[PDB]
Amino acid sequence: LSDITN
Amino acid sequence: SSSSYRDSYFQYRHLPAPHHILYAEWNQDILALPDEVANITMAMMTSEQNSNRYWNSFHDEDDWNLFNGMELESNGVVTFAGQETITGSIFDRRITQLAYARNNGWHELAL
Amino acid sequence: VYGDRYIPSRTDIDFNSIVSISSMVEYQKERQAHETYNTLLKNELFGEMLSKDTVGSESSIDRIKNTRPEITRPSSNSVRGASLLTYQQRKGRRLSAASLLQSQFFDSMSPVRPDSKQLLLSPGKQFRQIAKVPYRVLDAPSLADDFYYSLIDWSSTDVLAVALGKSIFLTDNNTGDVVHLCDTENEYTSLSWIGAGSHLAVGQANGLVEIYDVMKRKCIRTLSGHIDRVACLSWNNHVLTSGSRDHRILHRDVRMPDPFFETIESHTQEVCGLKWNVADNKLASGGNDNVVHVYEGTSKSPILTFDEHKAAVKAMAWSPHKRGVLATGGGTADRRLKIWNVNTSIKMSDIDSGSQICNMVWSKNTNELVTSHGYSKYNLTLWDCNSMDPIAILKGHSFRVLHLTLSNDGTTVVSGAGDETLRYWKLFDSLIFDAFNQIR
Repeated sequence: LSDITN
Repeated sequence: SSSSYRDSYFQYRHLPAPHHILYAEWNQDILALPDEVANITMAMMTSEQNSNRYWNSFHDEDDWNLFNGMELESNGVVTFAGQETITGSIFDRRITQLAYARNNGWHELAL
Repeated sequence: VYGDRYIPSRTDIDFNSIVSISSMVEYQKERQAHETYNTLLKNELFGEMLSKDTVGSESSIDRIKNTRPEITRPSSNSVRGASLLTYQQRKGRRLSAASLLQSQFFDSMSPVRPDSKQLLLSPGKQFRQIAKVPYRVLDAPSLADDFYYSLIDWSSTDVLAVALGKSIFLTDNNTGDVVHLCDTENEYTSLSWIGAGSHLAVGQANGLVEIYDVMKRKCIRTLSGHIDRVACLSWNNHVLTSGSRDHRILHRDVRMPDPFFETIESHTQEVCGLKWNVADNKLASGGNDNVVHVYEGTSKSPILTFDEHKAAVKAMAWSPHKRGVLATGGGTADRRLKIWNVNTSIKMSDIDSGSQICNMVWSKNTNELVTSHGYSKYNLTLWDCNSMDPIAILKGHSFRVLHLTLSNDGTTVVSGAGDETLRYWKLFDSLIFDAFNQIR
């Protein structure tokens, strides 16, 4: 899905 | 006793000035060998690289171009790098001339 | 035409001028960009003294580079560099010849010195290592995060089998989707494939090793032999190898209908890591006993023993490139990556990794290794066994990383961790045929 949040 | 009566070795009278023994350390100085150790001065693995470059300066343009990326494998198969590849067995005279040809010769696909 | 030694001539360059001349990841690229600009600037701004100096061939750029305080051919080997006084230089000029008018002509179109132009036109080395954040991440919610677990596994058909919770899911790289195989009451711990992806050997949490088909999505058979959970699986083209927490080392010959072939119980504590040697009839085993054993074939006798570990160790396997080289991970209090040699009893390396090690992955065309970590830093460590130096470190997992694997081309690598993330990195990239090509 990517777009991994911190 | 008897010390100075024997003359079977280098003694204090064989050297011209007896007082040179005061220094007596210049004998144990390794003199810098001619070419590669000139690089250690600049640096103050690299010294051997400068030795390679120093002895590599004695090339013609085409000869160096041939030997730019030359790698020789143990079994005799030689790979030549073009700046294609010229992988073939060495000890046949034609392969080196073919590398020379594709190096300095002109090749044009022309559409 | 040759100056005397005792009365040298003075060059225009001054005492402090040499003090000036001799003065010296995207960061490396910027530093290289700054250095060539500085070298070009000091080469162009100076050089009038250097132009008056020199005797033949060579260059002012070479003189500056020689000052102490893909490569093209160096012209000459003189390393004189900057100097206040010159002896050889007595003013003399060569007569103009056709080469000189050729040279002054290619100079007419150049606003800078020809030597500086050659330096700039020379190609800088494009030699960098790119080990950055993953370029692709997919979905895998509810991934197991147990220390004795090894779930993900590469197959030649761009196919990944994952034990997500209590069901086995199938991820196809060529399609990018997820396919469900089956599910059962007890959770899975180890995954494996037999043959060419035809069969999928999976270990459960009770040792009930059941083989499930891939294409037909059915349970091929149901085995036993372990009274505890399986930890990892391996095989060499005819026999599957299973290790479990209850010290069971089970080799299963899938030829006959009852695969169970032999058992080995030579360890002192639980067995957690067990990777069969495909090339040679040897086996590498270990676990939480701080003891690594090497067997020959299916025999129970430990041919080699090494006990340098200090805590729970999960990561141990053979390296495909060089035979007999076994890499073993660290522990919670050990954290030592240890590289071993079989048939010679030689310790190749033993280095602190900074965290406990759980899994390893070897490259295909280079000596690059990546190792998983857990319970200490939740990261991944890169390794070079030839020179013993880390290159890059990969982090960013909520739970510990346990599951890793290599791609077909040796470029993509997969990580398994409780964070429900699959991080994909990209680290890498005869006269019989003469008779074939006669007919066209």
